Amino acid sequence: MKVRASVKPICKDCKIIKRHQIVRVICKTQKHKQRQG
Amino acid sequence: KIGNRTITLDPAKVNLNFQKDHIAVKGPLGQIELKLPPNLPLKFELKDNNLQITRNNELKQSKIFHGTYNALITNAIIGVTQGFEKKLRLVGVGYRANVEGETLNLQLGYSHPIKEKIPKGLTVKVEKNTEITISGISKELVGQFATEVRKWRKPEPYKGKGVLYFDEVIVRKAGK
Amino acid sequence: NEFWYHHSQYIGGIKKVSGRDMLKKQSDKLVYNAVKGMLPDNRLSRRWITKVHVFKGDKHNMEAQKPTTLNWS
Amino acid sequence: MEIRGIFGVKVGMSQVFTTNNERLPITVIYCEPNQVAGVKTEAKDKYSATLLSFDTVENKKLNKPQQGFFEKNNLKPTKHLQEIRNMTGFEMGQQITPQNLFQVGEYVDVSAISKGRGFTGAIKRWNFKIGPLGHGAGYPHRFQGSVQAGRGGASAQRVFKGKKMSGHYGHEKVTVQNLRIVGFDEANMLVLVSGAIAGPEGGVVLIRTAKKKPGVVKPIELAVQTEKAPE
Amino acid sequence: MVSFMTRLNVADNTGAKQVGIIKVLGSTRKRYAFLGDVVVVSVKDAIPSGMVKKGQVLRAVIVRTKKGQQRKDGTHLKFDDNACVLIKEDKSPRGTRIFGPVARELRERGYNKILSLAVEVV
RNA sequence: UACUAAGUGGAAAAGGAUGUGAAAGUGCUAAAACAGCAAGGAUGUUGGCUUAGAAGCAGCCAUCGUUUAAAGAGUGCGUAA
RNA sequence: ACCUCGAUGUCGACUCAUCUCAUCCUCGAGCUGAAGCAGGUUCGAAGGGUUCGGCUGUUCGCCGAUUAAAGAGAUACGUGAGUUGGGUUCAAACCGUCGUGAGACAGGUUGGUCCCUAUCUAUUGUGCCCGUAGGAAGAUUGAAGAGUGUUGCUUCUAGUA
RNA sequence: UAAACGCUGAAAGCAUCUAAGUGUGAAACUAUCUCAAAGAUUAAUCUUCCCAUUUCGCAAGAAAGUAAGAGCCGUCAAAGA
Ligand SMILES: [K+]
Ligand SMILES: [Mg+2]
Ligand SMILES: [Mg+2]
Ligand SMILES: [Mg+2]
Ligand SMILES: [Mg+2]
Ligand SMILES: [Mg+2]
Ligand SMILES: [Mg+2]
Ligand SMILES: [Mg+2]
Ligand SMILES: [Mg+2]
Ligand SMILES: [Mg+2]
Ligand SMILES: [Mg+2]
Ligand SMILES: [Mg+2]
Ligand SMILES: [Mg+2]
Ligand SMILES: [Mg+2]
Ligand SMILES: [Mg+2]
Ligand SMILES: [Mg+2]
Ligand SMILES: [Mg+2]
Ligand SMILES: [Mg+2]
Ligand SMILES: [Mg+2]
Ligand SMILES: [Mg+2]
Ligand SMILES: [Mg+2]
Ligand SMILES: [Mg+2]
Ligand SMILES: [Mg+2]
Ligand SMILES: [Mg+2]
Ligand SMILES: [Mg+2]
Ligand SMILES: [Mg+2]
Ligand SMILES: [Mg+2]
Ligand SMILES: [Mg+2]
Ligand SMILES: [Mg+2]
Ligand SMILES: [Mg+2]
Ligand SMILES: [Mg+2]
Ligand SMILES: [Mg+2]
Ligand SMILES: [Zn+2]
Repeated sequence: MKVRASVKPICKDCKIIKRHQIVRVICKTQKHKQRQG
Repeated sequence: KIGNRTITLDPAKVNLNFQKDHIAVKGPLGQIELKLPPNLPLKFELKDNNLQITRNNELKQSKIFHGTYNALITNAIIGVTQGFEKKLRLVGVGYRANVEGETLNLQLGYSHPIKEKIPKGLTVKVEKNTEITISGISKELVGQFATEVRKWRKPEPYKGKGVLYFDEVIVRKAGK
Repeated sequence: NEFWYHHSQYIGGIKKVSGRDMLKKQSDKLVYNAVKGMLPDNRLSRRWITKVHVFKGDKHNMEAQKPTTLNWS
Repeated sequence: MEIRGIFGVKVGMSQVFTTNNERLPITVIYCEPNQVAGVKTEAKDKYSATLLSFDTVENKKLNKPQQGFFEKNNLKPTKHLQEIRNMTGFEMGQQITPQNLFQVGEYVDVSAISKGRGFTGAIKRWNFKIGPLGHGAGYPHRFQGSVQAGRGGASAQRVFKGKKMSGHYGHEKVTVQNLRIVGFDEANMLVLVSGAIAGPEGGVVLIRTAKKKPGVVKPIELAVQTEKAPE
Repeated sequence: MVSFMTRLNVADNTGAKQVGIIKVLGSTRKRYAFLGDVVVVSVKDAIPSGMVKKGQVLRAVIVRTKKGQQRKDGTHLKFDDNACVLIKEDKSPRGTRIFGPVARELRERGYNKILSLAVEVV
């Protein structure tokens, strides 16, 4: 998981969700999990 | 939409007693109990072979509940009528599991013997040492059993070793 | 999300309790402290906070005083 | 939990040789038969405990209120009264000895009042370091250590509560845990406890079930001498 | 109890008459070294016909102590001089013979070669 | 009378986000909308230089045409290709 | 250049430490160009621990041998009514350099006085008086608290995955 | 409970750890371990013992008159300036 101030989809499969009042990015590729949006 | 989705059920064996906050579903299998949280913004109606859930307002949580409980009623009826099953492919070099009484024991790779207690209402069968089938009447309970069995050996990406799910593909890596 | 704080005169003696923990472990102390905070810093406020008998259950050893019953007060 | 307790008087320290070739220092405790003076129940009191009476004395050496209590409860007059928490299962007015309480080699802990030492300094009390003795020195050699936390209005400017300085040391209750009972002497009413017990010889001693190892009993057996008188 | 910067004798055939302790190997602030303890040392007095040279930093194990130590049965073993023998990584003695007696605490910590090459164990 | 769900109120920037409310336009939809599900998803050919090789998915020469509802010198993965 | 020139003792060392986290070790997890072992990065986490020496007044620094680790800072760059005075900075003397000179140099070197019996408050202990509503002697519950919390090696599991 | 991983599930027919419901999870937190603690004036609880006079008037009044216990003093040390 990558913690960045700005989170944006990397591929077309990356999907933005909002969990526990924090926006994260989930995808099939685990290299692209992002948080702290 | 799920909220405005028909729930056509045959009255052959499935009845649904609707109390204030206690929904009871009885059918071929065991009875399922659903709790209604207080001040539920959605009224059910019980016609002949058709249940329709309606709401009072256009609130966000109102729509969310309308969808969620339609899905919950669908899942309860299916489990009561035909149940739910999960399949785990336990694969490895010396991995094997079996069932003794109320405890399912596994020997994956651990010095300490691994045992796991089975909750009420769920039946786990082992036809082959590499195969596990968890059958129950509540979807979330069989899912919890599957995941807590999985937690001992999650499938690694370098080889196939682990407690895999059935028809579940993993991303392969080549560790030269 | 809201915390209640109590510091002893030592270092690190800051004890924190959440709203839920206060509502379960000691709820009488929470109501007592809340009422005390709404009083003027005074030498009579001690007696004023003394006259508040807060109980965590339906029972009370104060039935000998014949206390009148009023709602929402 | 199921806590068992007995009271006695420490009489001294000796050693015993044991099988498996160990020399075990032991403490000897003279344990009088203790009398259960009261039982306090969880339902009626809000907690459960057992209070015994020990160190018996003649009636003329006891005050009027205590002898009245003893004659009201139909008990043997004793000058010492104390209780242990969570001690249940004993009927009022029953003589209790350590043989019925503990096993041959089970683990117990022991509480006793430490040997009084009086007004001691910081080094003897808090294991502090002594200042340098040579290469030039000053009046304070056995210095306690600088108690500065902050000098100036933006800092503490005060000695912090609970500082480590000189004061009273000794005559304080202390507990040593996981001591194995070695032997029982019914005729002399004498208990052998491994290790060292705090307190002066002749002081009171409380033997309790160890909370760290409640049911653990490590075997211990003594050695029988094979010697023979001169040939 | 041999401590830091302690001169002690070597009881083997290696050319080292006086050896100085550098570190009490094993942990942080390990104050003393009792019988059977391993230390790092430096050869300070040596001989021309010796396997070691003066100034080398090496590893040794102590076999004797003047202070002595007490065993479980209660016997207190006490020598009259602190002695150590030079050992190799494998825990094998560097010398071919051991002079004088050695303790039995070596037996507990392996060191079987040292015991078999000694004159008499105590 | 509306708004906020953050104790925001009750301190902050570049930047990021299917938080929510209001408004103004535009596309399709009961001649069926969107998502999902079930099917097909092509031929010359694997075009040709080019590259050990690429030929639906290396750089190119570009960035073909028919059948047909649709199909791309392909959407990726991927195959030495 | 706002406080202090009717005086706020300034480097380093010793003793005692406390606090913060931007975490050195221990603890948990995500990704890996993570086969295993050992790593890299990020996230959570401040309970405890965080070595001894050679040279230098030294902080710093280089080097030696260990350790799980030898963390970054703040607290008048903590701490002289707690210690020392090696350094800086009095008077003495010399070297290099500047000055015609008396003298001068964050150039170098040798030597060279560190006071105070604690009033208040803070703190460590120990008492008298009074209150707790009759008095006294005993045994208790526990609101609010304080103290400790570190970790390594070997064997087996298993030369198994 | 933090980080993290979840199961069942919609808003947003798919998907989705979350919104309802239900879990897992660190030497951190609350207890379990040791010590002290009712001056905790919000001054707690239990047990035992001793008071329960004659007169005058003025009553948590007087003159005398009633006990448990404690202190002063002495010998001391399991204690201690
Ligand atoms: K000044
Ligand atoms: Mg002097
Ligand atoms: Mg002196
Ligand atoms: Mg201020
Ligand atoms: Mg201040
Ligand atoms: Mg704010
Ligand atoms: Mg947005
Ligand atoms: Mg908007
Ligand atoms: Mg100006
Ligand atoms: Mg100032
Ligand atoms: Mg002045
Ligand atoms: Mg002054
Ligand atoms: Mg001063
Ligand atoms: Mg952090
Ligand atoms: Mg803790
Ligand atoms: Mg030297
Ligand atoms: Mg500064
Ligand atoms: Mg300073
Ligand atoms: Mg500093
Ligand atoms: Mg500066
Ligand atoms: Mg000072
Ligand atoms: Mg100083
Ligand atoms: Mg001085
Ligand atoms: Mg001062
Ligand atoms: Mg000087
Ligand atoms: Mg001097
Ligand atoms: Mg001069
Ligand atoms: Mg000149
Ligand atoms: Mg207090
Ligand atoms: Mg799901
Ligand atoms: Mg838990
Ligand atoms: Mg008053
Ligand atoms: Zn992606």
